[PDB]
Amino acid sequence: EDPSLLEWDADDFRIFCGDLGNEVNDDILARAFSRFPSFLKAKVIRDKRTGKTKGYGFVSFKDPSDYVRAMREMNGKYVGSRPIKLRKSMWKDRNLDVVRKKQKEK
Amino acid sequence: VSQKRKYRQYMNRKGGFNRPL
RNA sequence: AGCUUUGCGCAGUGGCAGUAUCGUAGCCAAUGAGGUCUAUCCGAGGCGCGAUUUUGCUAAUUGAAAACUUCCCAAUAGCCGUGACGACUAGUCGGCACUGGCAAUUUUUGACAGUCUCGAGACUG
Repeated sequence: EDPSLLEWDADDFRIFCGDLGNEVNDDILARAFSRFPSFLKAKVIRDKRTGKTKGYGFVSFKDPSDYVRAMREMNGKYVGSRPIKLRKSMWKDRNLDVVRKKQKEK
Repeated sequence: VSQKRKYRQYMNRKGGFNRPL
């Protein structure tokens, strides 16, 4: 368990976006996505010990209604140096995989 | 019996050009 | 008072087919579109252009990798003999240790298994 997933969870929806340039996108994703709707949290997957951006990342959105438009408007849109591919987050943590296992046998 | 074939690393080693044991 | 007709809107439950669905600051059209059975009769859209296999989710496959803040080494975790240490009178006993052994009647490498009768016996191999 990584105590880093408890900063965006506010019943919000986490758009799950890949195809992000390694050399860029440290905060360009936040800059691009701040226009709609307002200030939020946008963080990029950057592994420690190497300073190498793993590319893909999250973005937290207040409302799924706003998320729908954001996805439909930024799906493949040119951000940084690569077009971004957007999908839905999973957050398959222990409290959910236990329920998944319980449902499997049922 | 059979043992996992102990392999080594080629790229991104941060070590000497020669081989470790 | 219930019953009932038509048009429209909203949902639920079913069936059918994907050579067809949709758009029309383009043109023409009940002051008539279109008429190859069918005409002193019939009566509604037609033509041109344009788009084309949505989305969420799930499953399978490819490969080294299909996209989201591990492997390996060393050591630790019963009895009979033997060696010391110790205790008690060459012998006996207790604990510890490890340099051989533990399927041939008294034990720990199996006289067991099947059958039948009303807790108890009989039959067979």
